[PDB]
Parts: sequence; structure tokens; C-alpha cells
Amino acid sequence: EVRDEVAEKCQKLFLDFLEEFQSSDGEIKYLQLAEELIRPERNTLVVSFVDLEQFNQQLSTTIQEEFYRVYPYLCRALKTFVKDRKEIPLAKDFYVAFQDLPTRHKIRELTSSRIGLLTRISGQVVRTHPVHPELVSGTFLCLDCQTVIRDVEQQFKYTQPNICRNDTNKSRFVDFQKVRIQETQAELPRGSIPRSLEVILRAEAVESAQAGDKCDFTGTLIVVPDVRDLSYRLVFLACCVAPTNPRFGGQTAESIKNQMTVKEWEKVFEMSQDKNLYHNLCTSLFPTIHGNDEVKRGVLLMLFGGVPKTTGEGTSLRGDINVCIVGDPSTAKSQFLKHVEEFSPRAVYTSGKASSAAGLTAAVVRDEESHEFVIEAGALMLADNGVCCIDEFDKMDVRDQVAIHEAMEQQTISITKAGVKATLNARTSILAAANPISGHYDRSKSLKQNINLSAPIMSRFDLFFILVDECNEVTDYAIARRIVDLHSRIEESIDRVYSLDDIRRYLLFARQFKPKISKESEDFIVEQYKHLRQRDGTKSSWRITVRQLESMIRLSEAMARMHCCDEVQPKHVKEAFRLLNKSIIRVETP
Amino acid sequence: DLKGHSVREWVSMAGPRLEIHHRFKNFLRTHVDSHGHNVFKERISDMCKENRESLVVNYEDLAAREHVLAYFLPEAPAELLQIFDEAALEVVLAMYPKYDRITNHIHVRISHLPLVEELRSLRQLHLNQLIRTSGVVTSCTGVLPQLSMVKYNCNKCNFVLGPFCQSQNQEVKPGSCPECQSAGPFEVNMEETIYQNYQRIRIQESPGKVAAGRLPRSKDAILLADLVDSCKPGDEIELTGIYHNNYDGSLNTANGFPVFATVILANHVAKKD
DNA sequence: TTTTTTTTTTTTTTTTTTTTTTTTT
DNA sequence: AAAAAAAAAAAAAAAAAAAAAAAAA
Ligand SMILES: Nc1ncnc2c1ncn2[C@@H]1O[C@H](COP(=O)(O)OP(=O)(O)O)[C@@H](O)[C@H]1O
Ligand SMILES: [Mg+2]
Ligand SMILES: [Zn+2]
Ligand SMILES: [Zn+2]
Repeated sequence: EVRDEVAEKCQKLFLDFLEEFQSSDGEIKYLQLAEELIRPERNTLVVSFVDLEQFNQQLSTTIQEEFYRVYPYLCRALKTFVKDRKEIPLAKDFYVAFQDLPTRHKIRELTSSRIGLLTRISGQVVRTHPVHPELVSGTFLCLDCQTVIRDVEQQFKYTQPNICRNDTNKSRFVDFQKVRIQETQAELPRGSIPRSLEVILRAEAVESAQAGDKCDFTGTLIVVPDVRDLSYRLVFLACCVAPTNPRFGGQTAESIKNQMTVKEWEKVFEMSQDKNLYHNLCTSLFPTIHGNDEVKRGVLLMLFGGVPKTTGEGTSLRGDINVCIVGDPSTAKSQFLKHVEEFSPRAVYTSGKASSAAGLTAAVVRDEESHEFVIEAGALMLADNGVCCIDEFDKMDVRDQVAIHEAMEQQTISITKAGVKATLNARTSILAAANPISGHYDRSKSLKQNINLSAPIMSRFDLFFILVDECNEVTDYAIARRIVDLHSRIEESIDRVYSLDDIRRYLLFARQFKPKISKESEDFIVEQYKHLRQRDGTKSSWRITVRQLESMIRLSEAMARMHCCDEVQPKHVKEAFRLLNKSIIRVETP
Repeated sequence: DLKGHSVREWVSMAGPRLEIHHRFKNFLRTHVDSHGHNVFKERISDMCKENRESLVVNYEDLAAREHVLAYFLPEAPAELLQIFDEAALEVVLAMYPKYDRITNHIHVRISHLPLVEELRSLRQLHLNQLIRTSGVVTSCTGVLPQLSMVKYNCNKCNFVLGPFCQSQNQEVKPGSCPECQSAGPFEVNMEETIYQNYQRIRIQESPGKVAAGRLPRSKDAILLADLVDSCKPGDEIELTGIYHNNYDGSLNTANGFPVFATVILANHVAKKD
């Protein structure tokens, strides 16, 4: 019985660190963290690698350079650390989760030299397979002599004992999920497709990553076998998963509030009481776009959105406002779409003809490891509770526009493919950019004629923003001044009152509010809708119907959400009515 | 009755097995109601009258009257449920001695289980336990006839072999026939075998319950001989069943990890409508 | 020698792309 | 007469159900 002296010493030092390390207060913080390890559904202790470096630098270096060959010993040290304190089940196992590794490595840097040693990487989750029980060590029965070969360690492969020494109920299982990631855009070398390595997650951190999220995985690169042939494939085994760019430094309104730090909440509350927050948000979110105040306001209300509701009969009241932008080229439409995509989390940007039906809505594949099927999430799904920016909408094929119309109609995608049916949820607002037919917007026609969108698509667009390129000299001078100032002073020249992170946190907090509609606001809405219908009694770019009342209600709800108010005051209704009225443009003609 | 080393092994012993058997019989006889005197009396009466061969048992009352049995239930559902079936069979015979001619068996269904989980919250910790979930039926096959009490036919000596009860875990393999002691191929004898209805469904998380940045999860369930046709695609159903794992499911095939597939042995179905 | 797991083969269907065709200005 | 949208061809990929052969003990 040869003892791995390095592993044993690492275990001893790690246990000493666990039972000795003290926080700023002077208490053994990891003892307090382990206090919760007793409760079921809790078998992982998160240990910050900064603490490990601070306590025992040599131990941290040994772990980093010998992570795989010592990880079982770290788990054993944790098991001893917890068992002697409480009455945890004897068969219960425990795992050690590391985080805050100072250095990060690129997916292209995962050479064989990084095999079996600690490393942190960043990537984008493409899809997550289901969760399964995984056999780490169980029992084996010999069919020749009935000699039970016990606790044979499986190495990512069904490994029977190689030779007889001469079941499930008596085995230990750990959660297991194979989640596929891919390289980030920033890391992509010139003219190369992204790299994907399927990372593997275990107990506790078995669903911390969802498709479409940017996540940092900390763990070890390993080789899995795919006379005999040794065909190996690289695979990442992660002991912890965390967001790459955490939103909060610390789902219901109070839960989000506590999720934040003290300073973040101070900022959020301060801006909630900030009079003129509407203009401040408009300017900060789009510092480089001159004018076009109406479009900025529209996309802001879109980012906030309304309040979804369900009818007594079961009818679903749409509570997310869509927006479309149509006009002459070089009116900064795709720039609005890119701003929204780069800013808003869960924001997915696409093109006209570059996306097919399956990749735009959903697809199904069969799990390579079990009998179940997994669902490849299309662009629409990744925008769930977010935004989908469809540039060059008019160019999109009808076979896809039908799917987009379905998503806008019932918020859901129904799939019957590859042996599985599913009704999946897509609660997404749609920011479309459509070029006018002929490439220029003609002012002597209704909006129906100026664009090649089918009537159903236009019907459920809450806001249409027309950006005509009037050849005015003052506007051209202003645009040129702003563009040249941008290109002269790149990093500076953008004084946005609120950082994009602060606006993200404020948006996430405000989205939880569900404003009511008081009687006064209801009467004001009725009068405003009356007036807006009277507008259509010259001709407008498109008729006004009850769907405009729905849009006005949703816009008032979003306006209330912006100030984190709890009841829709008449002022919000007035602002929504004004914006929607401006969105309507007279059809001038000789 | 907390005592011993293992819950399933504790019930496995004959002693506590018969103790639970007689205690459950006495609970069926004695637990009456707040006011509905002996609910199980009229329950069994109706079931026999319509020949339902089933008994829905509330968990609340069972826990109240016999807390030990209710505690033992979820930990080792297979053994407790089999004991309950055995008890209810003779209880029915005592109430309806002639009904013994009908199905020679009674199934016990358990409802209103206290703790209800979601398909995404299922973990290895729930293996081999009675669990209550909710979901939408996304697929359901026909009423396939599954072997229940096979009688293989030895080819060489044309002697039908005794009933080898079919297990939901492993396919039954006949030994050598007792007469000519041949380990030949053997073939099923459909005329003398008895079967049981076998339906397979898939239950997925309700879209209204899934979170924002997550996709619905699905689990396969098996309905057996009385729950069949209790669901159709598109139904929102509360399913209480055993998170069974050990039948054949282990990706021992090459290019595969030691993963385990999981199916929920359905024990009670309730359509929420 | 006898089993078993693989190997194939033999059908069939499904999905993407391209090409060909039809309708409109 | 020429372009835009639709339809069909066709080729490649996947499921799979079943019969036969090679390797293992
Ligand atoms: N009002 C404006 N303010 C600032 N920049 C503008 C404005 N209008 C156009 N631009 C500039 O013109 C460029 C091209 O606009 P773009 O959005 O590509 O046109 P389109 O909407 O046709 O795609 C953008 O990079 C943008 O910076
Ligand atoms: Mg453009
Ligand atoms: Zn042996
Ligand atoms: Zn025989």
C-alpha cells in the first residue's frame, strides 16, 4: 500500500488551513461555511483561492501544479473537517470548490501541458445537457467466482476491475452534467471558427451555467478515452462556475435588493429619486447618437417593458413592447441595435438572411450519453426575458418571419422534431431594423407601403420609428461635429451620467416592479385614446386601432417601471401618449 | 420504530415486514375520518363494485394515524408499497371474499405527498424514493403489453415452464427446464402467459414555471397496468412515483461515461383541470 | 465448442443546399 | 426581358431493424 506522500502532505496542510484560516473579524470563516454543509442538497464548500494563497503559498502552488492528483485528498480533508464536527451521514461525500483564481487562460491556450492541473477559463455556454447520476465507485460481482470486487474507481469510462481479486443500491452517485461551451469573440484569432470543449459539472454546481451565458469555469483539463487504441479527447472538469461579469457584487424585488452590495443599492436608490432620470438614461445609453430622441426613448421603454398578465379565460396579455426602425440608410439604425445588444444582458443580435429557421427559433438533438433529447436554443430563446435585435428585418425570409410572428403572438415556440415535442417559452421583445422598399423612405405613402413587412408582423409592433434623412444643413453640421469629436477623442468624449453596469443593475431591479393602474390613470388613458383615435378622423402613416391602446397601456407600465413606482400616475400616461403620437407621422403629399 | 442500520434493509427483515403489514391493515380498518366514518369502507366497496383494482391513499391521514409507516414510505417506496398491496388484497377479500376472482391483486396509490419538487431539482440524492412532481405530458406511447408472469416453452421436450415473474429492472432469463434439463433458447408461451399494460410517457416542466434564462427539463415515466391512458399529450399532471434508476441504464457503451438514465416508476397520477 | 458483441447491409426517412421553375414589374 | 420568390432535385446524414461473422472464454 504505497502512500502518495505529496498528496498526504497536501491533505494535511489543506485541513490545517480549513481549521485555522481566519477572516478579517478573526473567526474561522470556513468553519461557518461548513456549518451549512450538514443540510442535504449541500455537499460543496466554496474556498477562495486568494485565501489559500494568503494562508499557505506552498500549498496553493502545489494544488495549482498538481490539482488533479490531490483533489481527492482535498475532498477527504474536507470530509474529515466536517465529520468530526457534526453528524453528517457516513456515506455522504463532499467536494471542494475553488474560485477567484488570479489568472485566466484562453481556450486556445489549453495545451496538453495544462492537463491534470488547475486552471480558469472564460467562455460562452452553447447548450447544457440534462443532469444524471454518475458512478464514481460502486460494487462489482464476478460471474466466475462470486467474489465481489468493491469500490473500483471509474475514470470517465465504465471501468470494470481489470482482474478478479481471486449494483446500484450499494453505490455512491454524484450529479453530472455535460455542458458545451465555446470561445469568446475577443479571444478569436484572425479568420478562425470558435473552439468548443465540453466542460463537465458535478454536484452543487451542476446547473449554474445556462445556454447563452458568459461564464468563467475553474477546474482541470483532462483526457477522456473516446490490445486497444488510446484515442483521447480533451475535456474540462469544472469544480465551480460563476458569471464572467457579475451583475451584483453581493427572483423577487427584495431578493434582488439583498443580492446587491451597499454601494450598488445606494446608487440605485439615488437614481430612482433622480428627477429627469428619463433624459439621463437616454443620453447615457446612447452618447454617440445625435438627436433621434424618440427612438432612444422607445428603446429605453423597450428595455424596461410592460407588465405581462393572464386573463381569467386563460388569454395572455402581452406585456413586452416591441419596436421597429425604418428609414433611409446611415440613419444609425444598426447602431441602435448594436447599442441595445452590447448593453442589455440576454440580448441577442442577428441579421436578415444569415439565420435559418432552426437556428433562429430552436432545434433538437439527441443526448450522446442517455436516452433523452436536448434542445439547442435558437436566437429567439437566448433572448428570453431579454431583447432580440433583428437588423435588416425586411430581408428575412417568410419561412422565418412566420416563426418571429408566432413568437410575438404567443411568446412560445412549439417543436415536434426528432422524436420529441416541446412547448418552450420565449418572452422576448423584438427590436427590428427594416430598410424602406426601394432603399429610401417615401413620405407620400402609408407605412404599409413604404416597407415589405407582412401585415401581421406590423400589427404587433408597438412602436414604429421613422428615420428620414432630411437634407438639412444644421442637422448635418451637428452630426459631423459629433462624429468627428468621437473619432478624435476615442475613450473620452463620452460623459455618461451612469455607467452601463449601474444601468444594468437598475434595470434588473426595476424589472421586478409590477405597477398598478389607478382610476385616475384609467380615465386619463381613456381620454388620451379618444384623442389619439380622433387624430385619424390629414392621413396618418398608418391607421390607429385598439392595439394602439394596448401599446399605450404597456408604455405607461414601462414608464412607471422606470421610476420604480408602484402605481401608474397620469404623468406616465401623458408621456406614453406623447411618444406614441410622435411615432405617428403625417402622410404629406403635394 | 427508528432502529437498526438501513431503512430498506430494516423493512426487508421479516419481523418489521409483518409488523408493518398488520399495522397498515389495522390502519385501513380503524382510520375512519373526522366525520366520514371509515372512508376506506366505502372506498373499497366502490372499487370492488366497479372493479377498479386500486386504492388512492392520502398521505396526510396515513402520517397522522401511523407516522412511522409514513416516514418509512418515501425512503423505501418499493417494499412499503408491496406490503400495502398485500395487506389491501386480503382486506378486500375480507370485505368482498368473492372479489378474489378479479385480478388477484390490488394496487395502492398515494396522493397529496407533502414535499413536491420540480424536474430540474431532481438529483442523485432522490434515487430510489417516492417523489411528487408536476409537469406537462409531451409524449406518450400506446398501451404496450408487457410480460408479467412468463411461461417459457422448452423446445426440446415441449414442457411449459413455471411462472417466472417479470421484473421491471432486468429481463427474465429462464434456467434449464426441470424435465429434460436443457438450457436451450426457450420461447414465450403467450396462451399461458399473463401480461400487464405498459405505457411510457414523458413529463416536462410547465413553461409557466420555468425561469427566465432556463430551458424546461423532461423525465420519462412508466405507467403500469392501471394508470395507463390516465394521461394524454398536453395534460398538466401531478405525478407521484419512484425515481427508479437500476434497470439496465448505464452507458457502458464505448464513447460513453458512467452515467445513469433515470425513469420515474409511476404510482399515482392526478390531472389538474 | 458456444456465446456474445460487433459488423454490415439494407431500407427508409430527414435535412441542407443547390438548382430549376413560376410569377411579377 | 429580367429579378424575386417558390418549388423541386438531389445529395448527404441519421435512425434502425435485422442477419451474419469474428473474437473471447
Ligand atoms: N444621428 C447620428 N448620430 C451619430 N452618428 C450617426 C447618426 N446617423 C448616422 N450615424 C453614423 O452613420 C453610420 C452608419 O449608420 P448605419 O446604422 O450603418 O446605417 P443603417 O441604419 O442604414 O444601417 C453609423 O456608424 C453611425 O455612427
Ligand atoms: Mg443598415
Ligand atoms: Zn473471479
Ligand atoms: Zn426440456
